[PDB]
Amino acid sequence: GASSVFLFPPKPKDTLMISRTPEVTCVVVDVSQEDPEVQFNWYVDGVEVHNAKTKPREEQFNSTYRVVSVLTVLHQDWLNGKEYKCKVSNKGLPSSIEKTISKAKGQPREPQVYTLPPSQEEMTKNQVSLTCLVKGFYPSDIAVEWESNGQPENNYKTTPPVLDSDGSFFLYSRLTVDKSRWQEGNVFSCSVMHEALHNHYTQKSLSLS
Amino acid sequence: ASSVFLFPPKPKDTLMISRTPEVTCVVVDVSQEDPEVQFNWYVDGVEVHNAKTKPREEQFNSTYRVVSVLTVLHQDWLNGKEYKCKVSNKGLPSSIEKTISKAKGQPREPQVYTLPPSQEEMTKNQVSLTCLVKGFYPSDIAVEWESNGQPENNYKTTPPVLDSDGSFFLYSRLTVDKSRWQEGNVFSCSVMHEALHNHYTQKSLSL
Ligand SMILES: *[C@@H]1O[C@H](CO[C@@H]2O[C@@H](C)[C@@H](O)[C@@H](O)[C@@H]2O)[C@@H](O[C@@H]2O[C@H](CO)[C@@H](O[C@@H]3O[C@H](CO[C@H]4O[C@H](CO)[C@@H](O)[C@H](O)[C@@H]4O[C@@H]4O[C@H](CO)[C@@H](O[C@@H]5O[C@H](CO)[C@H](O)[C@H](O)[C@H]5O)[C@H](O)[C@H]4NC(C)=O)[C@@H](O)[C@H](O[C@H]4O[C@H](CO)[C@@H](O)[C@H](O)[C@@H]4O[C@@H]4O[C@H](CO)[C@@H](O)[C@H](O)[C@H]4NC(C)=O)[C@@H]3O)[C@H](O)[C@H]2NC(C)=O)[C@H](O)[C@H]1NC(C)=O
Ligand SMILES: *[C@@H]1O[C@H](CO[C@@H]2O[C@@H](C)[C@@H](O)[C@@H](O)[C@@H]2O)[C@@H](O[C@@H]2O[C@H](CO)[C@@H](O[C@@H]3O[C@H](CO[C@H]4O[C@H](CO)[C@@H](O)[C@H](O)[C@@H]4O[C@@H]4O[C@H](CO)[C@@H](O[C@@H]5O[C@H](CO)[C@H](O)[C@H](O)[C@H]5O)[C@H](O)[C@H]4NC(C)=O)[C@@H](O)[C@H](O[C@H]4O[C@H](CO)[C@@H](O)[C@H](O)[C@@H]4O[C@@H]4O[C@H](CO)[C@@H](O)[C@H](O)[C@H]4NC(C)=O)[C@@H]3O)[C@H](O)[C@H]2NC(C)=O)[C@H](O)[C@H]1NC(C)=O
Repeated sequence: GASSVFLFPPKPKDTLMISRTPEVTCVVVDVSQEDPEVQFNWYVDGVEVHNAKTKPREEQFNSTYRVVSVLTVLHQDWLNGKEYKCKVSNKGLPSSIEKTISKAKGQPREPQVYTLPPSQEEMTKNQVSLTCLVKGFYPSDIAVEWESNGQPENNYKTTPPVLDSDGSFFLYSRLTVDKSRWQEGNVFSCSVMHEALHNHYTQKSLSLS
Repeated sequence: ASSVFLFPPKPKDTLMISRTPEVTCVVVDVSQEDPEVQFNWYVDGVEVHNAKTKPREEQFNSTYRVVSVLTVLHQDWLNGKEYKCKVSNKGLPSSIEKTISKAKGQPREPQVYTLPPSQEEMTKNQVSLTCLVKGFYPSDIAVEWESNGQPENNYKTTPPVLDSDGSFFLYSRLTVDKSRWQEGNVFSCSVMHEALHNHYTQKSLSL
């Protein structure tokens, strides 16, 4: 049953800051009530590690169980491309299913980050859009946030990365703000976190001309 | 089971009275010895027989693929009728059904804005012209670029992204030589969507 194990990477922001906790997550679905205990062995570059935390089976609303195992990884190990392998078995049975994941391969490329004010036509509205164009980046793992006056501005949404013709990625993030706050000269800033940035972070600010 | 896919009509087809929208049922991983793949088609549960099915074509992995196309009425798709494909093999009992319809909900008009390149990008040989399309529902949309009446090809568009208010937005990025932008050429983003007048709007961008 190999189409029922899924292995997920850490969130981009978690791998870029050593104070955060990046985790690789091995999920087993379609677990039967007649299945003996689900068991996990984890390996980093083929060497077994023992710090994973496995949660008890959780029943889903389709008469199956789901079992999750979570492994904390060393930021540097993930970014250096180490391979993470989850081996799933049932207690007292011999067979197993194995899944592997690692960061995408290829030379990392630094994102270029541009901020764009609202279209003049949008200035007629009650709220305006501030746009952050992030391009030229590789791999696609990236985090984008906005702030103003120290505080996180959370009325924003960000597109998934999109693959460009030269093999790098781009995306846009759109922050929506009251026109009054923009008209008043408030400074807004787009922060971007990516492994190929110096100190893994950059920011670009934008305010009324 | 996972080997059948059912695709919606193209955004432009449902929106132009001159075009013909259709839904497309596709079956893959069809073994060489498999009996004839058959299709039954239903519109809101009612069987229809006007579909047109194409014979099995081999793929690089030595499996086969079969395709059935059903023409749909514009109003049927736009009114939210459900299209069901039922795939089976001649003389065998099982069947696999897939259904598709337009997302339900009050349609909402796309607000379309064009943005010039960032001043910081102006130092490069090529620059980015941006078209923001937001506030639209459902997500079916077509976005194109032109200059001086003529289609431009060097652009990429993000998929529609679900916004916190339940509508969608996207961005389209047209890459042009710095010299063409500085020459004062006029660029235009065009958007087709059901909640636009004439189903079409165009916004210009120039220096
Ligand atoms: C019974 O129910 C269960 C449970 O479902 C739930 O309950 C039922 C009752 C319904 O209510 C249902 O709606 C509920 O969701 C069913 O279980 C599901 O089983 C299917 C398979 O049958 C699984 O399908 C895969 O989904 C993957 C994506 O999963 C994520 O996204 C969906 C939403 O889009 C979420 O619902 C999932 O939970 C996953 O969400 C992610 O979860 C991660 C782990 O927790 C999160 O990461 C962690 O997050 C924490 C913070 O929270 C930390 O940050 C950690 O550091 C971090 O690790 C992550 O953030 C979160 N994301 C989101 C967006 O929420 C698909 O990737 C996968 O597709 C692959 O495989 C397909 C083949 O099946 C193939 O078609 C795809 O192309 C893709 O193939 C892969 O492609 C890549 C490259 O393209 C290759 O490299 C791969 O090799 C290749 N793999 C292949 C080919 O195998 C599947 O579609 C589904 O995930 C699972 N749901 C849950 C909740 O577990 C079950 O099926 C039901 N049984 C029945 C009906 O019989
Ligand atoms: C053997 O080979 C064959 C052939 O593949 C080719 O050869 C091999 C060797 C490879 O090199 C391969 O790269 C080659 O392409 C393999 O066949 C493939 O099989 C996989 C499954 O394993 C199929 O994957 C699904 O793809 C869906 C999208 O497919 C489209 O987009 C891809 C681009 O990546 C194209 O390749 C496809 O052709 C599809 O393209 C679309 O085609 C439509 C009709 O042909 C077009 O619409 C029509 O267009 C015409 C134009 O002439 C008219 O305008 C008509 O009016 C119009 O209707 C359409 O434009 C076109 N799109 C584009 C972009 O061009 C995925 O959607 C799908 O994912 C879903 O399903 C997964 C499993 O069920 C699931 O895990 C996913 O999460 C996802 O789930 C769905 O999600 C949506 C929303 O996200 C929900 O709405 C659904 O409910 C939900 N379903 C669920 C949950 O069940 C699949 O990943 C692949 O399409 C197929 N290729 C081809 C060419 O058919 C075969 O697998 C090989 N065998 C092996 C390896 O063993």
